[PDB]
Amino acid sequence: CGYSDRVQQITLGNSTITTQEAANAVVCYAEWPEYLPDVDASDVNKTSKPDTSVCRFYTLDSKTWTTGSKGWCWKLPDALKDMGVFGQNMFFHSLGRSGYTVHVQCNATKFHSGCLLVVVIPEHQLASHEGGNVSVKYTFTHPGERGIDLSSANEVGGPVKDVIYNMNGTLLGNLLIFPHQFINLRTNNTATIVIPYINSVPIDSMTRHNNVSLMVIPIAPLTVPTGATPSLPITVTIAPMCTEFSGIRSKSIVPQ
Amino acid sequence: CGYSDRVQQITLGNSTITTQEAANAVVCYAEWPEYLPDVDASDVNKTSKPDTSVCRFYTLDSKTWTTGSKGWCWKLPDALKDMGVFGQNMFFHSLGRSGYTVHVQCNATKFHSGCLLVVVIPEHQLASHEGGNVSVKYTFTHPGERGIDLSSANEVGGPVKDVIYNMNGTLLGNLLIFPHQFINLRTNNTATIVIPYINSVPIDSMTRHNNVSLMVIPIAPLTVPTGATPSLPITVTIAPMCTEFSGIRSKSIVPQ
Amino acid sequence: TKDEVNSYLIPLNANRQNEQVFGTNLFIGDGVFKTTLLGEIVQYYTHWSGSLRFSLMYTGPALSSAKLILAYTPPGARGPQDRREAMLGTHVVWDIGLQSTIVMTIPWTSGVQFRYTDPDTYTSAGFLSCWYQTSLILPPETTGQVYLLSFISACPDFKLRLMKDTQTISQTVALTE
Amino acid sequence: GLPTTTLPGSGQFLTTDDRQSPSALPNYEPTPRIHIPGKVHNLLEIIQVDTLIPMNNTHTKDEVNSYLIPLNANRQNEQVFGTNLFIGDGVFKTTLLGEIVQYYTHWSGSLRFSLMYTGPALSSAKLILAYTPPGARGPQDRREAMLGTHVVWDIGLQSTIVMTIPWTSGVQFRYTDPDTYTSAGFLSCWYQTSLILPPETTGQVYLLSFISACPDFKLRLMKDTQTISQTVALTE
Amino acid sequence: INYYKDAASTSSAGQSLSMDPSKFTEPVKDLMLKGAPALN
Amino acid sequence: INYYKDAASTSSAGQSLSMDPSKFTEPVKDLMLKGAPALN
Amino acid sequence: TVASISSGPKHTQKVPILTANETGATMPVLPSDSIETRTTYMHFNGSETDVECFLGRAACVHVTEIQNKDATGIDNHREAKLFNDWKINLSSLVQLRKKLELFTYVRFDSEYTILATASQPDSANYSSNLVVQAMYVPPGAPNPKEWDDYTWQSASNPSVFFKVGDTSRFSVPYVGLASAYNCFYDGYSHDDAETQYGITVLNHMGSMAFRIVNEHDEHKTLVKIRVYHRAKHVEAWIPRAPRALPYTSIGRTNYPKNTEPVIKKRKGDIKSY
Amino acid sequence: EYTILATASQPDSANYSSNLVVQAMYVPPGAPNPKEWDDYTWQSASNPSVFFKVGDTSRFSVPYVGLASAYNCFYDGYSHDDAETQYGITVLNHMGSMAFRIVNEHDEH
Amino acid sequence: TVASISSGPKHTQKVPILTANETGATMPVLPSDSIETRTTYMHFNGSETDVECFL
RNA sequence: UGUUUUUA
RNA sequence: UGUUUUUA
Repeated sequence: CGYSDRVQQITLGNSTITTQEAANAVVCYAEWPEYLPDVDASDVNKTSKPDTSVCRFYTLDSKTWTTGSKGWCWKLPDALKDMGVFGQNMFFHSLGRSGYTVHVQCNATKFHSGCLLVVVIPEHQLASHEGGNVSVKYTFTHPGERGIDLSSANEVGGPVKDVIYNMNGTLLGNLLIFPHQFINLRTNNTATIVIPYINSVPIDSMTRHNNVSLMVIPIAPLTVPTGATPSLPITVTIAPMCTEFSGIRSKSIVPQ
Repeated sequence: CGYSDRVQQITLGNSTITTQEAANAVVCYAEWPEYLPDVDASDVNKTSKPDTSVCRFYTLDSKTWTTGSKGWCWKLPDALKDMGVFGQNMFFHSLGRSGYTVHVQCNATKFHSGCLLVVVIPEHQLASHEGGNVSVKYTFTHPGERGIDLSSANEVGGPVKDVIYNMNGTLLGNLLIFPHQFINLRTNNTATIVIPYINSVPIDSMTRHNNVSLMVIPIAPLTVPTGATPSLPITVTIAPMCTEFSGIRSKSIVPQ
Repeated sequence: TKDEVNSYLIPLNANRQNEQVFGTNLFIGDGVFKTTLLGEIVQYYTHWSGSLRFSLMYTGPALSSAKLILAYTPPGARGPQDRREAMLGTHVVWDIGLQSTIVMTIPWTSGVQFRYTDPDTYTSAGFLSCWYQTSLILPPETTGQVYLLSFISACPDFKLRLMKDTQTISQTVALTE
Repeated sequence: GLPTTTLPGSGQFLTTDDRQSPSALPNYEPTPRIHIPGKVHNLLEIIQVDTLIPMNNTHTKDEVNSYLIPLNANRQNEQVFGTNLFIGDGVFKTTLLGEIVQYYTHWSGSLRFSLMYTGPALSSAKLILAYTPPGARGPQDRREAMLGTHVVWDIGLQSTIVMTIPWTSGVQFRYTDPDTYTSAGFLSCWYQTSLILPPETTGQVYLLSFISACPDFKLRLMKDTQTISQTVALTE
Repeated sequence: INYYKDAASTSSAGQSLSMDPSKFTEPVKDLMLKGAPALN
Repeated sequence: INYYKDAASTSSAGQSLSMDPSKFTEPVKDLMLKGAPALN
Repeated sequence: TVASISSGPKHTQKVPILTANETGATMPVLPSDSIETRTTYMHFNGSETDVECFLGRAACVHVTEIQNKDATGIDNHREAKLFNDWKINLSSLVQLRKKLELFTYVRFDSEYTILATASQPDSANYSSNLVVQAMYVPPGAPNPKEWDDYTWQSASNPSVFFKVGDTSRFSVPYVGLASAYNCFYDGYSHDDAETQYGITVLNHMGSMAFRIVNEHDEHKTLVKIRVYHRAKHVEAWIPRAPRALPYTSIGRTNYPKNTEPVIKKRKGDIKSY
Repeated sequence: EYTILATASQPDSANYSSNLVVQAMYVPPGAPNPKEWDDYTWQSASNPSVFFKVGDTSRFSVPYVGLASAYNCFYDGYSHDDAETQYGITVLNHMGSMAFRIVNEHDEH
Repeated sequence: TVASISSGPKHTQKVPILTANETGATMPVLPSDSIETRTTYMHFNGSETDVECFL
């Protein structure tokens, strides 16, 4: 009896992800994503379960990890609003509910050094940099597949981007209480985090509210071998699962 | 229960081959070599089965794989005509029948890049470079342990040596229909191909006719690390098995 | 310019993000496939059905790393011009490691039960593309291009019918000995 | 009437097809059968019969001498005769085996070669009959010959040796017509010791050579012989 | 119904339903299962 | 008696005695009886 | 027979999509391994891809011009085309050759169809009712030397007589010396420096001689004979790389110098569609 | 079930009615369409072909060769989503092609 | 039907290779009498040498 | 049991 | 027993 736990395959719909250097997948709070049951349901409308047309891996535009990269943050389901049929359903329905399989990818040689913290934060309410009672504007909290680069400059009505304070006034070291995985280049090239639907309500508006936030944060900085390109690509691939939509309706218009 | 399929030992006679980076051995057409049975036999003479004195690994003089190497071809049993007792029996008998365990060896570092195609072609009838109805002369088709270097120049009465056309007017990419194995330096350092006896006749003349032809062809060119010798040795080791000889007789004289 | 061994070698380049590796239509009786065993046998027939098996084998250093995304684009849409477009179709994200080879099956995606082996618009099979998922990272002291080997084979659900003469061979004069 | 479709090759005369045909003599009674000795069912019966080889194939005209292989007294380590084993050619062409063999394209199986000594009873000789399988030349000396299939023949009360040429071939069938690939090899005879003649006897003694088929012999694909010819149709 | 003495006279045999692509596709000594690491 | 291997070689099938004009004449969801008010 | 099985999401340590082609094995990976599949059935037997169907239909193998004319004052009837001889080979017409050469060894019973068609290019009053004789001349048998030689008697040789315009059709069993014909022979007749490579009598099907048995008319009638061969009870071994370059000779793997590239160069880069 | 009837006529001076043999060759899409009357194509090593005398007839069955479960007598569609592509015309109904030659060499007439 | 029987070394007073052709008899001497033989089968009926086929 | 089929 | 077949 031999085989491996580092070699993994995830097939969702027509999409397949393979990894040969995987660290054991994280299932947030030991709870797999599931469809809403009738005993928790409030909305009487029969939910559209879109199956394999949306429950598939959407790869997000790659990020560049440099020696001076502070990190990146994505909001879900926001990040997938422009992704195929999922995005359309998201905008055509009043209510939406979805779990996610997040798959973060960062490959390097055995000469490379560095560690990413891949963490999923439910209700990642961002802090404004202006302090006081200043609000973070819709456009900045809903960036899409672009996400928020924490290495960037502040913007008027935008969030605070000091990765040390998790953009919320909590310390970085404590993010490990949230379902997380490291991409330690010596050990691992892929993180995977299966997220269930986490909310105080059984189903919610997908446009106005982001249930979870994916953060990829360099802890140990990238140290490339001598003469190497001082950069590594980080590719985020997200698949909705157990997705439910309710209250189909004219397409919602959002800011921008 | 743990162990490995990359670590292999083949013991034939007084010879033993070991490998620690083996790709699963190929048995041509899922058929192991066997002695000729009485129901297929034509020749009435009791066959000499020479056992372990010939059924042993003969290592062929090493080849040098450069960045500009096109490939190498050996003919069997021709290549082993000067090898110990097998060669003697080959020349002393009218009829011969033999299977082979081919073992091709090419070791490199984890920094090296390159891929060899090790392929066994039954009835590898070579094409003349002169075109028309020009014949390939005996001496060129029967080189011995030297084999044919495809990187070499053409010779009058010699074969065509464009590896792209498999020396026969077929394309290189299609050789994979023949029992083959790759030596991909990142994965593998040794190919092994067990060849049964393949012929339209139960036993045949070993001198005038070559049943199979071993080709080792660089597909992905050798890319050595910076500052390395731009060469790798390729060593071919062949063992006859289930060898039968019939019609012992004065030693045959061949050209050259 | 001429048929070369290099023609079988798909070049990979280090430190390329979100960039195309290769692209081809899936007329298996034409183009890159014409000369393959699959293509050659396919051209002896008029109709084909079933799934194709597409394999990539990495031949770079063992101490190199790469993630590629193999994408099949069903017909009706153009060949993908970027990765984000490609990944919307059938795709395999390929982590290059100890296992050198990926095997992406092109699933039989057709309305009509049989496609023409000869390039026909109505019975187009679609497009196949490969992209850098992350990048190719080479170890120190290694330079230049590494290569993929591409393989094509039929799945056991493959079908061929209506035999025909190939256009892969020709003659003007009957041969002599 | 039954609908039919005539295939191509309709109205063709094929010399090999065994079809029924209308009899031109209806209700005719053919003469009764009586017992005649020597009924032949198969050619493979009669081809098993020994016939003399004109091995001494060295004469200006066909002679009885052509059947006589000369032996010479007091010759050591010397050749008696030599021949290739194209049985549809050379010395074998005119034999019954050769004649029947030439009516066929392919042959397989073992040949039976016999030598009968006709010298004085008070003479003595040892001969070595050697069959050389194909791939090697015809043996130029005895030491070369004896490496192949051979019978050392002591000449005594039994006048005849019978050396079987064992079927030594890779391909299952050989061509009756001289072909290089399907060469059967060579047959030779040498003095093992010598011919010793008694006092008051001189000159040459002779061997008679016979060729016959072994029961494992095979012939197929009938053909016209080149052993007979004509320019004009014959008259009575 | 065959109208001739010879076997060569008969029509074609139709189809050999017995396929085994394994002899060409998997001519390996050790058994390789789909899903299992090809090498270990 | 068929003289060929192929199904295409056979003669025509004659007649499909199975008619059902209803699929063309009465392709209605609710059943309409002759004599009953067509609408009510 | 199931074509595609039903298969849902996979989260597994068994990665059917990952393998090592270095092994020389083609893993039977299915769509069910890469995607989510629905149940489908084959509705297909693969009858047309059987070698008996693939190799087992008629093909032109030889075409020959012979003339029925007065034989007076002609010294060679073979070369005046009063009769022509064909060394039987399936390697002269390339379309059939490529099919056979997908394999190394082939064992088949043959079925020949000979079609003779007449033409009177010069002034003729009528279309002569000529009868062609097709005579099978196996190796060793006397090859005809004259159009009405004693050879044509065919006392033991197989022979067919048929009218021009009409056709002949005869089966021939597998006549090979070996257990199968060699489409390829990496060897020689014997160990000789100048002997023929590839060419061997292992494939000597025999010969076919064609004459018009009719005496001459006043007008010359040219008869083009076309030999068609159909393989039956086909058995094939050792599949090969398909022929890519054109042929130059019968029984040789030779290809022309300066031959064109057969790999179909792209319009644009490796990225183009 | 096809029936091909070839009938000859010599409108100009002719001494006799030639005993011509027509070849009807089925050329499915992709197969090399004949370019010359005695081209290598007519060899029909894999192509179905019929030879019959002029004045006489040929008769052969052909199974349903359609890609779909049935032929379309009408097709309210296009080959692809293109502004200038052909409407109605589709290869769904490509039975194939038939090439006809007389295999006989020429006479004077 | 057996063509050749298996036969090993012979050290015997029965000399199948020695005869007298003076008798007018052709002794059915086999390869098994002169050499060491392996078992082979005929795979052959002799159909083509029958006089009905020959004549 | 984040289990895969088959049947009402 | 200087023994020859057949079967595991």
